[PDB]
Amino acid sequence: SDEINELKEMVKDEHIYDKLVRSIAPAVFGHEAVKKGILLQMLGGVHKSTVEGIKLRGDINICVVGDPSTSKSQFLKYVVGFAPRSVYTSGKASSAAGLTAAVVRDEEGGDYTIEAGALMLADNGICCIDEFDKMDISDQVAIHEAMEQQTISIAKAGIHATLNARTSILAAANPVGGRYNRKLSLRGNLNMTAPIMSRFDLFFVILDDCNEKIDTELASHIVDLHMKPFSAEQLRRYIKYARTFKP
Amino acid sequence: GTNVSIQECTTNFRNFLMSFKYKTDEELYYIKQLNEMRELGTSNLNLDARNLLAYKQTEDLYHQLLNYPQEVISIMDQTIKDCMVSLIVDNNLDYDLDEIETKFYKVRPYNVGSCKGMRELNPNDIDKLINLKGLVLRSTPVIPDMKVAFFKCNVCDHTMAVEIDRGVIQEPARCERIDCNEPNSMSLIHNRCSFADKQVIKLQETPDHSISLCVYDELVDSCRAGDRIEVTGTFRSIPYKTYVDVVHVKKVITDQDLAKIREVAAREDLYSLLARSIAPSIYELEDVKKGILLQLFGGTNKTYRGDINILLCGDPSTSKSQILQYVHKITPRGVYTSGKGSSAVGLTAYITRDVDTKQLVLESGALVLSDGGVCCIDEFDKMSDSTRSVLHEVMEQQTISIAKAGIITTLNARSSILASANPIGSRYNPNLPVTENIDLPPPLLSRFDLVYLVLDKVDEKNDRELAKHLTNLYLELPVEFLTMYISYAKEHIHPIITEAAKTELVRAYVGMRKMGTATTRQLESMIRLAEAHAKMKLKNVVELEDVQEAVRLIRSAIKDYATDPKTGKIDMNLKSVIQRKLQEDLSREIMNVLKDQASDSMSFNELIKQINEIQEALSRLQQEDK
Ligand SMILES: Nc1ncnc2c1ncn2[C@@H]1O[C@H](COP(=O)(O)OP(=O)(O)O)[C@@H](O)[C@H]1O
Ligand SMILES: Nc1ncnc2c1ncn2[C@@H]1O[C@H](COP(=O)(O)OP(=O)(O)O)[C@@H](O)[C@H]1O
Ligand SMILES: [Zn+2]
Repeated sequence: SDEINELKEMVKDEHIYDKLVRSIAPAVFGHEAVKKGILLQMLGGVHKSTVEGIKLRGDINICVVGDPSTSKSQFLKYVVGFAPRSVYTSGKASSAAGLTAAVVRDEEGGDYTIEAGALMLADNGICCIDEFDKMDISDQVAIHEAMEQQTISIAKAGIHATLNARTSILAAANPVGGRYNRKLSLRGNLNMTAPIMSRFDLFFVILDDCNEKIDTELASHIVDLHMKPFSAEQLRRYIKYARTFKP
Repeated sequence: GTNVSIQECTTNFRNFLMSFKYKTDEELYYIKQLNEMRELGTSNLNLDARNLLAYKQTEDLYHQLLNYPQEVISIMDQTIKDCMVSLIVDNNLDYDLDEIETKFYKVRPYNVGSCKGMRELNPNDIDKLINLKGLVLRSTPVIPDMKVAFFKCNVCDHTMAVEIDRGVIQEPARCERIDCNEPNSMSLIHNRCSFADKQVIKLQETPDHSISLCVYDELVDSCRAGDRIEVTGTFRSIPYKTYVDVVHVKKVITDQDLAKIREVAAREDLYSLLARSIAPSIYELEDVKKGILLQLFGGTNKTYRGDINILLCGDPSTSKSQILQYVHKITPRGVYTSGKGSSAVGLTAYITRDVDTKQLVLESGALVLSDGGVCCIDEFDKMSDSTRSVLHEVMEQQTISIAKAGIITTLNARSSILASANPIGSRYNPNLPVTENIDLPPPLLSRFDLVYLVLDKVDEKNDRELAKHLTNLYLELPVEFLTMYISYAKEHIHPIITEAAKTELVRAYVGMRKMGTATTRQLESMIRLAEAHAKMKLKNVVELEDVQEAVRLIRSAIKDYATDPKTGKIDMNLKSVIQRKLQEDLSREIMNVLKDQASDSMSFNELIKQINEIQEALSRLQQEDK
């Protein structure tokens, strides 16, 4: 009952959705839209199976783009340090085989065996990639099947299985020109092609300006980091309950 | 024979254990600790072995003990139990003795005098007590070893307890029962025995090359990768591989030096003297002296690191290689690297699995080897793009995350970076914006704390100033003090920014903000440099004077006053009518304030503070007799 009441106080309160957004990476100032977006990504939708046999994705993919001053890697660090299952990786460091699946020769026999890549690890969780625009196109392609079908298909050297890849991809990247070329439009500043853009259910571009009223507050509290609603443990307890409802 | 006498040595230590003091410093050392040891629920003592060289007879024991360390320690174990029993029940100070009496203890000297180094040892020096130092790299998993063997008679189920002596297994020939006496009936049960932990830890040893250490019992997994280590153990080579049976491991100046430090700390020309003394070969460059010096002082580390990094955007003929080559020597030992001759693997690492250890092993690259220190990256403009991508996470989290085939892990490479970069082309071109003279992307160019534009001008007057400095230097503070100062400052001072210093940062940053490339990256420099200045000052808080001077240093390093706010170009020259009017208006007001006060004159110090909230203007008035 005490566990029930503690978990209940985070559900049956009239402002909980407002409260929980302000409880995502409290060190990062501003960017109130991404705090809603990630929180929704952390509660991915209902998986459905058609009476015809087709299955429907329930997880949510999110991409974030900002200038090199806008703190975006902090969000990925928070997610990988908070999520039940999570994996952190970088754009240039990662590779196709390391992300999806590794074909490795197995012991106790002469036949191959899969090794869990980055996506297979933290399955039914959130996968995080930093500096997404730095990734090669040829190894960005390998994420495509996992982003929508939530499966990995392998046909390489005597292996033909299909593997569960129910993962919510979270990514961060920077515009093609380093800074946001504010002369142009959103259509021209991103090198991400149409297919990958369509898959991301949410897509944020956050910009910075020389507004004094904002910078004074921004400088005020980032200094407090170097000077020094619901707790971070409460959110996992709430999510372990919320993930059950199927509206 | 044995240099150790069973009764002589225990008597000699007994005198030491009850009479030792260092020279309130007069209090005896172990007269206090003996009660504390009886309080402890521990099973061993890390003996303060530096006391052995602090007392006369103990050093004589050390030389005698140099070839027989095991026997005394075994005697001390019983002595410790006897000392416990005597202090508990014989002194009647305690009564909990049952577990202590039955169990076994050990003793570990930790600060014995070091030997003549590893490679200088000799075949007779094998099995002798030694003291070494090094860096731990890799650890093997827990390997159990036999201590007790469990035998059951396969025809009558009788059980024997057999213990190994000197690494020998003795198989019973017949069952010990009176009736059952079948030969060879005794059988061994693998999982009814008793085992002890054995671990092999790899150390990169620097003699007073890498040596594979060995640990046992509670000493296993106490040493992990990257630990800074001093070794107190036994050099071993047995029929022949060189290894050390570690007995204890350590996980890690005069008052006259303190007087020497304070003299430089007190003198007013501190900053002037440091610039004058840091680089005799390099002339002037006051800010560049302040720049690299503040890199070596570093900011405070909180959990937010103080790894100040600097870019030298100077012309490609100013002595900057003459600096960073010299920096690599004067600084506490780091690594000298060139961006042209380095790669992502060369800087970070090569990581692979091991069949024996069954966990990831690392081959440290250039960047990781500088963990906690300072590294120099020449030819930064020529670094490969893949390698440059590494620095983004390095200069934001000091970590590197790798996710490739079969390997998914993150490392730590906390270090300071000193970067020098020639301008695009054969020389700097001020006719172009500064951000276009530098071949670095804005994301990478913004995260540097300090960028210095060192330009050489063809002036006959300034040529003689530099020329006569060098030409007489090659005719015919020391580095020891300088390193002693820096190590002292890093050791003690952890300044905290005051309330007054905090508020001034807001106006300083906003002023650069409204003139826009003033990202929040440069706000990191507005605290990192502030702490490093107080640390040089040895003041345990960051002063507002440190704040404003550091802001000026950033301004002077980037040359904002000589930079066009419109297109970012630089003035070549950096009597005017604006100078005239300011002097005219200043002179007009001085003539009033000097006489508006109810006196014919006043002190010029008070007059300056009255109007500045000047000497030339009043001198001209004196020339005109006003
Ligand atoms: N809203 C904010 N709250 C706290 N810190 C911030 C904020 N915005 C920027 N920062 C600071 O500025 C830096 C921005 O770096 P970041 O944009 O994460 O680099 P990268 O582009 O490599 O991810 C961060 O280290 C962060 O500490
Ligand atoms: N201000 C200076 N002080 C001392 N030596 C200088 C100075 N300017 C140039 N030099 C000399 O010019 C030569 C050029 O070396 P340096 O500028 O350090 O690297 P680079 O040759 O790549 O430009 C050096 O041998 C150095 O002794
Ligand atoms: Zn028997």
